[PDB]
Amino acid sequence: VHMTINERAGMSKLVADNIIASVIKSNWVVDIHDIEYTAEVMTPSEGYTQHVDAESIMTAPKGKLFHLQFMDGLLRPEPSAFDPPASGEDMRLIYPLQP
Amino acid sequence: RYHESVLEIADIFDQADFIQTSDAVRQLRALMPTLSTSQIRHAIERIAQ
Amino acid sequence: VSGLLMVLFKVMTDNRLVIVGETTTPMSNTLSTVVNNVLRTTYHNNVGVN
Amino acid sequence: YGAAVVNIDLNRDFFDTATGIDLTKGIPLVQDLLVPIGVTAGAEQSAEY
Amino acid sequence: LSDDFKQISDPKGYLTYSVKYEDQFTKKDKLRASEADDRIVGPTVNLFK
Repeated sequence: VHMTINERAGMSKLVADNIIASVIKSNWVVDIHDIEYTAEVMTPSEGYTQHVDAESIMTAPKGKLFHLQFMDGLLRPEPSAFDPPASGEDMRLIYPLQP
Repeated sequence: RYHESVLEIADIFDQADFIQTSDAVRQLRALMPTLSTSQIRHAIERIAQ
Repeated sequence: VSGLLMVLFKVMTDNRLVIVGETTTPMSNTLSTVVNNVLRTTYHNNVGVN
Repeated sequence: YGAAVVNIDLNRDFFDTATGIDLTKGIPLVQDLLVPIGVTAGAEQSAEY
Repeated sequence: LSDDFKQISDPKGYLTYSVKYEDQFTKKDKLRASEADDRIVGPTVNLFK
């Protein structure tokens, strides 16, 4: 389904998990609104400096704006022809809709 | 066939020396929470000091 | 019956004026929607049970 | 040669802490202006913008 | 002249609520639901656990 949370206040626990689990194990498209954030782009090299959790994104106070950094990666040299391969990799869990 | 929402900027006068402020001040106003009497008094004091 | 004559007496001689002591003016944003669309501006400090 | 992103914003200098203005984030954040009165302030508020 | 009234601050009340839960179901650990709400709501949620 395509979920749309407006009141992320009285949602409480247990239910806050069934939402954050059905997105992973059933391909649910969820949504939030009261969450306010200040975004700033981040260079490919150096990587991330701060990482938040999917449980805290469901309990954050209504009027407290936290910053969550978004990765760039346009200018990043690709690997050499001879090197070890990979196995079932990265899953990203959040997306801005602004832009 | 329903309405909408716009602004007028008081352009219907064409008399100078009045209406100095424009549209944009209203947009800034309808963004903050509604301030009570004691909050306004506090806000005046803070900017002053 | 004697105990009721004590309740009725206590209410009869009850002189209490109410001076507004303590308050809060909650910032419109934090307490939200269902609890915001119900309180008229400023409440006390000792909101009871309802 | 080899600059990732070159963006524009408010000056870190002209608007300084000598006038309460503070912007580490990219957003002009002031410490106190409009606030809950009876209640204590918050560690972070969207009103601080 | 004629001394009469004696002022309080927070009124009492004649009729009040009283609850009696039993164990095996109760969870006296969690007393939280929000922030500036846990002080506007509960007790009105801690007397109805």
